[PDB]
Amino acid sequence: DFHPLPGFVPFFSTVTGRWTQPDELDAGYWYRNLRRTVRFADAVRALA
Amino acid sequence: EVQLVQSGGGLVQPGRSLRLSCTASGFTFGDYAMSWVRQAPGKGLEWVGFIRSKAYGGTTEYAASVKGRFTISRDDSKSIAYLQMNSLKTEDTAVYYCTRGGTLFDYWGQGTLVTVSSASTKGPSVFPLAPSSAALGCLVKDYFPEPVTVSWNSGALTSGVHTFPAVLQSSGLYSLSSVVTVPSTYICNVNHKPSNTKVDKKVEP
Amino acid sequence: VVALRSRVIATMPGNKGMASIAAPAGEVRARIGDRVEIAAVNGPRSVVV
Amino acid sequence: DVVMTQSPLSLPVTPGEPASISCRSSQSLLHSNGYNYLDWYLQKPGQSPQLLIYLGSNRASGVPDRFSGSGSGTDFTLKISRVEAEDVGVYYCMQSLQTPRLTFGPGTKVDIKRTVAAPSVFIFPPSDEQLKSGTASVVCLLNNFYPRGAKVQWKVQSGNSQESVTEQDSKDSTYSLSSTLTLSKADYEACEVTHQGLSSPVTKSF
Repeated sequence: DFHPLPGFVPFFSTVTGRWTQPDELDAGYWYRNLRRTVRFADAVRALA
Repeated sequence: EVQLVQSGGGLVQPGRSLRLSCTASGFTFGDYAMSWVRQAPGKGLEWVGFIRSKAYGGTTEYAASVKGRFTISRDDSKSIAYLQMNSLKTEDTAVYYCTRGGTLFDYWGQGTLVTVSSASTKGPSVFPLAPSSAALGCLVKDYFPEPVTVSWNSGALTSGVHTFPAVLQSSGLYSLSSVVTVPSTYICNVNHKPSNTKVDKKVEP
Repeated sequence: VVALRSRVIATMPGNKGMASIAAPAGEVRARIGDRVEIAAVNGPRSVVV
Repeated sequence: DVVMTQSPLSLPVTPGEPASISCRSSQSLLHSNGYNYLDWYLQKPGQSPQLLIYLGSNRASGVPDRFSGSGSGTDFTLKISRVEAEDVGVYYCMQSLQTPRLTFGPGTKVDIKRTVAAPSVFIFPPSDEQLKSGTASVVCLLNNFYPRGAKVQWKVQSGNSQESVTEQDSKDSTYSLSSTLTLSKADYEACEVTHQGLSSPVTKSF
């Protein structure tokens, strides 16, 4: 619906390269989570 | 420690009796003089009356508005205070307080809802609120008793939300209006626990 | 959202399991699509495909 | 006669500032024993009150020593060194010199100090299905105004409107009013506030 809603703590969405995007709100979010690689090497390098 | 916890709340119509008991523990009961105060909803409180200690003996004072109606008794072996309602009328619809002293009300119990209303438990008449062109709301008319919580978007919207207090009309029924102030077609729900009347509403200008 | 996620995982899971291969990070990153796409590249030691 | 005791009402307090509340007495409350006979109480919004000061200056136990007070033979001053978020409620200047103890005073509803806002006057005609249900309730909703010093007028007069104000919130520190004009069937064929937020009356009708 076109009305405001509240949120919660920010997580780090890591699909695109490292953990840089807070969250993708696009309709292809589930698509990129299931198809586009997390590219974890960079993500875990930035984590460490 | 000390606790003057009360008991004896309920829903009555004018002309009958009600029980109010104040539990005393953690001190010698015969040393302090029991008093009782009444708190009208939304405005200031008022001393109902008091009883003097047994060692003093004395008498019992009550307010000028409760002469010949309310009596107070006390006992040490069971250490429970007694405030008695007889011939209740409308003004008695208020939360009463158990106070620990004739002139120094040095301790105060939580308070019990003593409600003397001419209505009985019924279902509410929820009425929406059409904006001019703004804020959107929905009235909750003709509900009894208070027990009602009103959320917007079924508990999803929390910013700018209201539950207006209980409204006292002469019929004994109550009114509530919940409103949200944000430009835009919202969902507001009212749940009356005693009547189980679950009302969902859709509002448009 | 919950209905969407449940539907996506229920209607077609496929037959793709998880495995690890010994390929360099940039070398294995070239595997895109074709049911051979990497699932989690993890340096040049071993990578999730 | 009965002692006239009226503390100055409406003392807003914002966290982190020194405030002071006075009180009045018709004749002296200072007795021959050299001690004053007025008590200080704060009424919790939502549950039971507690004791601040007795003897006019002697503080009670349990409460923190912030609740300081003193006074002259007639003039009294519960002189509160500071206030915080939980230091919001209704102060009662109850004197203890001539029982019976019926009147505690109108009470000082105290709140968080903030700059004067603009009262948002929202006129709301009643729903049409209400008009066929047997009743009618036009509400001139007022939101986000502070302090509460306004009453909703009803022209085209007043007398069928009720008063349903709430308490204060935390993050916004404002108030809202509900003027419910209960109405009947045939008389359905304008609301005003006089709040300090504005100067000129603002007229909007159903």
